[PDB]
Amino acid sequence: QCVNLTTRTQLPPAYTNSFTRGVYYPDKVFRSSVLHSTQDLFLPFFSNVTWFHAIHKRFDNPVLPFNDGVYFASTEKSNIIRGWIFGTTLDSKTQSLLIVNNATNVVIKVCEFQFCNDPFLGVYYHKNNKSWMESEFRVYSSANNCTFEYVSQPFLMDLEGKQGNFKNLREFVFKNIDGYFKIYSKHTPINLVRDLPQGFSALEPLVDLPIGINITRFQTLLALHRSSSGWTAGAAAYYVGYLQPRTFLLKYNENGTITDAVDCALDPLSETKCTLKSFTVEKGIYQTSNFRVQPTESIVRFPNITNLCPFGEVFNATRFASVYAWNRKRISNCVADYSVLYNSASFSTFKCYGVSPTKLNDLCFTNVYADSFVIRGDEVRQIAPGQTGKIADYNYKLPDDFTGCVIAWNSNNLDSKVGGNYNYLYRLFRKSNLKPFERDISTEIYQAGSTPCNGVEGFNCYFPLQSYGFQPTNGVGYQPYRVVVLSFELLHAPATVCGPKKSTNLVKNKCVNFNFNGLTGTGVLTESNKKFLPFQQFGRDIADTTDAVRDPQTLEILDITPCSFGGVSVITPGTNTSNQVAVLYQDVNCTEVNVFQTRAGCLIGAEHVNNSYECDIPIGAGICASYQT
Amino acid sequence: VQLQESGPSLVKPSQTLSLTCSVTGDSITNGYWNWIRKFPGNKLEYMGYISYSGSTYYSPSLKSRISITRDTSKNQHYLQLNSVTSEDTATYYCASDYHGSKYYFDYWGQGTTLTVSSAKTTPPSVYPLAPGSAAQTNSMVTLGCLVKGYFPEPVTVTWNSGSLSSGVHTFPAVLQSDLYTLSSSVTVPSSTWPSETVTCNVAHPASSTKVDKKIVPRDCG
Amino acid sequence: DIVMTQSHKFMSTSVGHRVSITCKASQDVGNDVAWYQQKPGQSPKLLIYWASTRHTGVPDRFTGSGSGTDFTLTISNVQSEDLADYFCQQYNRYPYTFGGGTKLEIKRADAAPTVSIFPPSSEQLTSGGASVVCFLNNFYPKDINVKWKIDGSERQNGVLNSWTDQDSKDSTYSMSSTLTLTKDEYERHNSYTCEATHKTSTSPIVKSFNRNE
Repeated sequence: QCVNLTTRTQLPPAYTNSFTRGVYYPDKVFRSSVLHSTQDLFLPFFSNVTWFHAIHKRFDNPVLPFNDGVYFASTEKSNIIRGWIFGTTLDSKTQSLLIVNNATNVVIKVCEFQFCNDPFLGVYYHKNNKSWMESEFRVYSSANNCTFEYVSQPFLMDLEGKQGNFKNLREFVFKNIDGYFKIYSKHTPINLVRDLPQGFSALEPLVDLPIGINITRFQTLLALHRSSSGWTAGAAAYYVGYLQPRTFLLKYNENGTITDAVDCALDPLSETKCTLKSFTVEKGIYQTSNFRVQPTESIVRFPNITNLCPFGEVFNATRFASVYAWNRKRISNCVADYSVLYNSASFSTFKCYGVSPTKLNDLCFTNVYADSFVIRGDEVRQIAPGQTGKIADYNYKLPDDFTGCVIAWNSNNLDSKVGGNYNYLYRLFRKSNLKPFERDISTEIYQAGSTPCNGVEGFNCYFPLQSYGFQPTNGVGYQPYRVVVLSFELLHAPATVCGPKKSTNLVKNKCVNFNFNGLTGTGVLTESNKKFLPFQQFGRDIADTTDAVRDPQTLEILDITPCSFGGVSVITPGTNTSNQVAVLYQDVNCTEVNVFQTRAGCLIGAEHVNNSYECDIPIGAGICASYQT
Repeated sequence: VQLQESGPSLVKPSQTLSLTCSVTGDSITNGYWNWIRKFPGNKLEYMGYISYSGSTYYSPSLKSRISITRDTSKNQHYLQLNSVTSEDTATYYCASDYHGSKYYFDYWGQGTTLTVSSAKTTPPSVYPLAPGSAAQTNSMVTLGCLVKGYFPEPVTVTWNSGSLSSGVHTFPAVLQSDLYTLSSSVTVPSSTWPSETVTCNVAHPASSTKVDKKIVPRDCG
Repeated sequence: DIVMTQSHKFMSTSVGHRVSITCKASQDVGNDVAWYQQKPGQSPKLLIYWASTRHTGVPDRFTGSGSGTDFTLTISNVQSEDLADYFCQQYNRYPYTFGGGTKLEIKRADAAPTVSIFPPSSEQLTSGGASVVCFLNNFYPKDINVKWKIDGSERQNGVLNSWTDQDSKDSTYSMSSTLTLTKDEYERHNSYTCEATHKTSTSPIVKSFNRNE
């Protein structure tokens, strides 16, 4: 369970290549003498497949992923490879598929099996009367919540270790699409020593298991034969591939057996076969695909670092008003860049409420107002959503959904006089509460008791507009703070100023995606020789084709050049004559992609010969190709 | 500048808290006075403040429950808490805030524990822990002094009336169903035992009980 | 109030390395970022004020920066005197809203612990009480198991564990273990011992005595 085998030799996971492995039957449709294509999880030709061992010097049990599709090719001569382990993370946290073979039946159970660190099989008591009977079963630990159980036909498998070369080949195809498990199997006698053959074979399905679970990691089970860490294995090999959603050609005979497969993405010789949907291709030049240059960078330019709102003059002014008769400043037609206010290092009291400050820059609000006033330092907490006091209920009431900020700084040497500053006033008493964002400049005499005031003072008649008290020799927190309240509001009106334009630097002279303030698309920004107008934005062609752009505040005229595109024509010989092909793209050059430049494109794969011969394969512009010794 | 708390450690509910955190190191000329309790489990919460000029301002959460005063004569401050309950059991800290030479200064106290409970007091049973002579031989020896059966928290357990500090490890109590259990260890050399005797001094501020038990190696020669 | 949300509640570092505490505040505080310095067993102290100026008496090995919300305290050249719980808060206006809390752990070399177990005194047997206390001081780390082995049998009844903070003098740990038992449960056994398995050795330190003297 937790004890691992100490007979493991360290080896790096080297890779190898296959020739035509990974082709199976995609469906159960019987066809005769046709060549049709299909799109499924296939193993592409000349792929980097793994190179593992199943011997006693190097005994390794690696874990490979499963979500990308794998191909399982394994050679066997002494019945060492028995089954496999399927699961999500190789644990008993969920249901897992386990298909084992104890030489009697094919046990396929879907339970919550407790997988160990290194599960393996072993045969014990090889002294007298061995008979190759298994005794140690260390595959799983427990079983709970089973949903499927299948028992195959009983048989007898000889577990005797055979000597010599390989005798059997067991190649499997494992895939999982939307929980529907599919298993392909193939068995054929072979004669191998170390590696996989360079041949072709097809696979047939055996059973269908509609389980409905996801498999991400898997591990191959191996058996050992020892004559708990001194177990020795036999002699076997197994390769793990990687499936890709490719398209192959299926050459059907009169019996429906695939004899050869053609990849449409391996070599340009085989790409011509997928166009004509046949194996025998005559001498000539045919189109295979289309060339296209993918963009690698998005282009977003700026208009200028100017046209900013005066945050250094509004939020740093000298003359302000009172808390009840404050001056409301209108903010419109600017760029609300808050980069100079967050790291200004000049505000002793800087706090924001409501939401995150990163969300305020990515979300645009409608009403952006500034409420600046000078108050004392005892009731600064009352400027907050959900507060009570002489400011939030008598001077300046804030709504509960306040997402603004509070900006203040030390002004002990600016708004403080010796003897008391009586320039600003504040409301003390009121008959009731206020409204959110409400101005009250009334001079009504408050009546505390039952005695009427009649506009003048008297018994229980105090003046509500009292004066502030400022002192330079007062406390360090009771200094007058020039609090500038920034109001935020989101309504059905269109938003005006919340810093809309956020971009960066731009590149040019590449196949990129330009995105300006008035034109977007895809094109190469090359040099131009035209003459533009200072109020224009871009230019178009006759038949509605954008082919020119202009910088906002830079004297630079650029055109919209299309990238390298066009069809892919491959010159291919006959199937029984030669196999050398050339790469020829249309409407390109030999710089943006045996190299020669023609009028139709760049010809790569043909050596230029000054001798003029007979035109056998046409290319274009008086250039032809031939097959010389 | 280091403050120091003082006062009782057991206040009955529906009463008035009476604590005193003195100021040592700086006279009361300019600054403020804060009071922040510490919940068990590394949690803090602001309560209120009062300036040195005579201006009072309280928290909007606890309006009529926070009442902190000042005293510029004896350089001390009083800490009162109105409408106490069982949720006010926390570690009280007194702090000050003052500026100077365009710098920000923030100093704190030492720490006190106040527990509000309406249950009756329990006298502690201080029992000594004398090591045996048939124990395992070692170059270093320890002395023990266990207090069992006291209520409520907290207490003040030290060694030699606070004068001993070499290897003194003060450990808190363990929360049982009804009682508590103390433990203390002092690293002493092996040449002192059993020639020298160290007396543990455990004080119970919740019931004004001070029991001194001398660790005597009974029986002596 | 300002919610000072932290990323982790406890971090560990060694002597001579660099540690960093990430405290992402949900509300904007600007450049007014404050930090604390809480010695274990004492009150917290002011360490860094206004995120660019150090306190009087603090060396220049404590730096700090940030922009908006991503505030990370950079601590380089960690010494033995840097054992403190760094808290992130704001000093804009009253009240001073504080954060959750981050406990810093200082790593150093191994040390030999001290295990001692005491028999009950004659005054406890006269009244009818008994108390067996196991000790474990100057040990590392704190993730240990203190089990009682009374005559080779494991007993979990009456076992009291009390873990304390890291000491600020030698960067070690200190705890205790008291076994609650009566006089009838004391005379039925003879040998009392307690062991503590540490990472310094595979065999735990044993300590036994004899009540017959």
